[PDB]
Amino acid sequence: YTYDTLQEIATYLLERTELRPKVGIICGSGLGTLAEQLTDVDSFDYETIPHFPVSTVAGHVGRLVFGYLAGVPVMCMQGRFHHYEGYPLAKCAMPVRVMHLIGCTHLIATNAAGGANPKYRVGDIMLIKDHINLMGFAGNNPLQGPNDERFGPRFFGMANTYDPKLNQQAKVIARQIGIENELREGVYTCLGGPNFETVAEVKMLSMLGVDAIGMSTVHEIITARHCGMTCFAFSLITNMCTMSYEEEEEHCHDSIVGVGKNREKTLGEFVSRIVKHIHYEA
Amino acid sequence: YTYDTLQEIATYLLERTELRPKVGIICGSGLGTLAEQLTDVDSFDYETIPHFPVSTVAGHVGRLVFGYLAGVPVMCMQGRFHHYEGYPLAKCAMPVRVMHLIGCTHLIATNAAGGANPKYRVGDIMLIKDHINLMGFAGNNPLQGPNDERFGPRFFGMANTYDPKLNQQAKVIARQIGIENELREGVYTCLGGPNFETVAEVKMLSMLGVDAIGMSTVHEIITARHCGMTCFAFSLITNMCTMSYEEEEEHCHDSIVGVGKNREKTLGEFVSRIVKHIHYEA
Amino acid sequence: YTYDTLQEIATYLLERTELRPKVGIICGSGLGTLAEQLTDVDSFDYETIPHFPVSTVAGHVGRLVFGYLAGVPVMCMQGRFHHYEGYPLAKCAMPVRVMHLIGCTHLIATNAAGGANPKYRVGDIMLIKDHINLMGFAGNNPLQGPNDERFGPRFFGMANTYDPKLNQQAKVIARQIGIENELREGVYTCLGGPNFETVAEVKMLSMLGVDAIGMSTVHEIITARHCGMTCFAFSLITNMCTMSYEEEEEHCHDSIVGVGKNREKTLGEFVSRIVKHIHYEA
Ligand SMILES: O=c1[nH]cnc2c(C[N@@H+]3C[C@H](CO)[C@@H](O)C3)c[nH]c12
Ligand SMILES: O=c1[nH]cnc2c(C[N@@H+]3C[C@H](CO)[C@@H](O)C3)c[nH]c12
Ligand SMILES: O=c1[nH]cnc2c(C[N@@H+]3C[C@H](CO)[C@@H](O)C3)c[nH]c12
Repeated sequence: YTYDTLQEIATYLLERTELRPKVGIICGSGLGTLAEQLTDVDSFDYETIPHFPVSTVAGHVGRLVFGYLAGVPVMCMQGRFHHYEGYPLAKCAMPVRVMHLIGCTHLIATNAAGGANPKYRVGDIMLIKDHINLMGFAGNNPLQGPNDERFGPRFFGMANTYDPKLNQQAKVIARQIGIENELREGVYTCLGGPNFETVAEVKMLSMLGVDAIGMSTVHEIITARHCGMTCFAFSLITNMCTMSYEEEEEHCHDSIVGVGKNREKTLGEFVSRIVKHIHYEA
Repeated sequence: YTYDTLQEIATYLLERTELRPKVGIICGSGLGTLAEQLTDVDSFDYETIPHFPVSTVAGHVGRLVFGYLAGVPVMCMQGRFHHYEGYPLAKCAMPVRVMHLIGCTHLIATNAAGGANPKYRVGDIMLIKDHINLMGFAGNNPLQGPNDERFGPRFFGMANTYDPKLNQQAKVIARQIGIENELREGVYTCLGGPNFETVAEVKMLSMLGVDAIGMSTVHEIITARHCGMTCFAFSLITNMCTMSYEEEEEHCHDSIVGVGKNREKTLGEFVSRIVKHIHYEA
Repeated sequence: YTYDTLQEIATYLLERTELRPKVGIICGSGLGTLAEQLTDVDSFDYETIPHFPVSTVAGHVGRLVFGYLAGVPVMCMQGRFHHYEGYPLAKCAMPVRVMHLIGCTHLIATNAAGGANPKYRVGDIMLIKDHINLMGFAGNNPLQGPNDERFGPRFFGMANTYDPKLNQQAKVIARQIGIENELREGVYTCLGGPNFETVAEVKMLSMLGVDAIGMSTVHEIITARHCGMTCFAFSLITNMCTMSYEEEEEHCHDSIVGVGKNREKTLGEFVSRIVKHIHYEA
């Protein structure tokens, strides 16, 4: 994906919707119903958009929806792309660069995750304060290759990547809507997958300071920071990681999506208030 | 590798052998003599099987041996494929899909490993109870890409991957044949190699909970679990990891292969009786 | 990059300089002025060398300089190649195989790094005593693929990779030139980049025993060891890693390169005394 190609995707969309969102939202496993709450919608199935990858995972509808979320224009990825589907991280992160070119100044990244922190409960929302990019340590980063200064600088720091003020405002909101007890804040990691983690892997990740284990988001976030966007992200805790050889393990994708589906009203209200906050501060 | 190509390999072999084994065995460095103890054998050089990779590593003979191991039909990879040879993990693990299509319900994977646990000794057999897939964390996984459901599900859990009942029976067997003082049980990891680990690496890997350090196996067993195969695995400790800047280090592939070669009797007997337990249990 | 191609490159240079150096030097970020202290130079822009990558990083000049360092013939990479540029590790490390083919017995690898050890100070030189190759754990190694025995063995051990005796002489030189308090010794790791590390990543890397965090060197050293070369390496600490969500982060490539430029006299004297030691001892 060159700059020119990405700008063709952006123009393609800007000619076909009048909406000019300042916020992009990526909906993960069981979070796709965020997109169903928008009004005055212009919708584009991924398989119809030039150069666009398709979502092959169940519960990822595969649709870019422009609409109003409680009156605020947003761009919504209803469905994400994952490295385990065979997509390089630059390709999974490509919509973030499209968002940036469309004029989004903010990225809200959303995902399902397993709770490696044993104090978490299924159904909790964990604010991502930080991440550990293991893929990146190994050389697998979406920014590898020639750098285009029209997007951003060759090198950049990660301080405040997960915006501290939006994280603090999300705590204020959680308490307004009565979900503070189901609200966490901690560290996310993105692993290859598609298999889930062994007991030894979960022990190692957790001792290194990981609270939530998923398979996305980090490379999306790094692409967003590269081009100057403000990021906010959260994990819905859809299952607890297996902590012992003694525990019965029942990890199931359908149940994992189910967790989010059953919380669609609360998630929608939560994201809706975050977006409201971003809009009024601007 | 498509399901159709793999089925073609399976059909090619099944047309050239009368044997219908329920157990695939993979022999690692110094374990190649397991194949030599089979009776009434149909043997296939890797060079001659369609689409098959070749063993380039010393002590890896490079042939697929169907035969009887104490009267039980087995198929045996005499020599394996390593990622450091330049094969993608899916290519290294492809024989597991062939075993499955042939009708193997069980995979026994064997390997050489450096002992990172300083309680171990050269010549110990360490039952693999669990692994840590650092390659998979970084996105290097044999299941990356489109998922064929004729093999297995998109996602799956890792609990009980190294079958607990078979590890238990291996402890029983170790007692029967006098080797309980050379029998450990612990956590394996598969590194890229082909260089051996530095002192700082070994310390980091111990602290994360690794007992045995190798360069194979993990993706073979991930491929088997995806197929729904039951897995049993062990490492022969062929050398102790260097643990200080003061220890003299003498890691040598020829010596490493020799550790297994000098234990062929015991290894054959140990593996033969696990296979026997599997046969009797169906 | 085959042996024959590498010999093409070696022969190309050997035809165009009469210098026969025994020591190769790679200059990293802020260390390029080392090449400027050479006398009687034959200089080659990377652009003009057959099959050579080019340096795209600010402050990496991109010239191979054959010259005298205080009377000792050296071969000096003024600027290097990084994986985040899009170069595979074997391509970043390729100039090390050329140095060997030319007759270099020693590699001096220098880099800039972030101080993860909080007792380090900006401007310190950390001798590399060891490294943790996280790229290699995942399978990203310059030696992956067929092995040519004309360079070295399939497998080899890492003990004393960073030469203990040269590290000892460095400590003696440090006191001779008045920089003993600014001399450290510890463990280096090579991350993919190009972004710098999160707070959570720096914490995890410290915990695992890393003192200095960089993006180069490790694969150059592994290639050198493969060839049988003696290796000496150090990091100039150009910035402290961010260790808290409360500190102000000002990671800047221009400043980083500036730390070395501001120390060119010292760096040159230090390196010049090491080469003088290698030369006398031989
Ligand atoms: O326990 C886990 N480990 C890794 N990822 C997840 C996720 C996140 N998603 C959900 C989905 C498979 O259910 C895949 O895209 C990763 C939920 N739970 C876990
Ligand atoms: O100390 C070790 N580190 C990593 N792997 C091994 C192995 C396993 N095999 C042995 C073989 C090189 O001797 C290569 O295929 C990996 C034995 N000892 C060690
Ligand atoms: O804090 C750090 N983290 C990772 N690498 C470096 C380096 C080494 N170089 C410097 C350069 C970016 O300034 C890139 O080539 C990596 C200096 N400081 C840091």
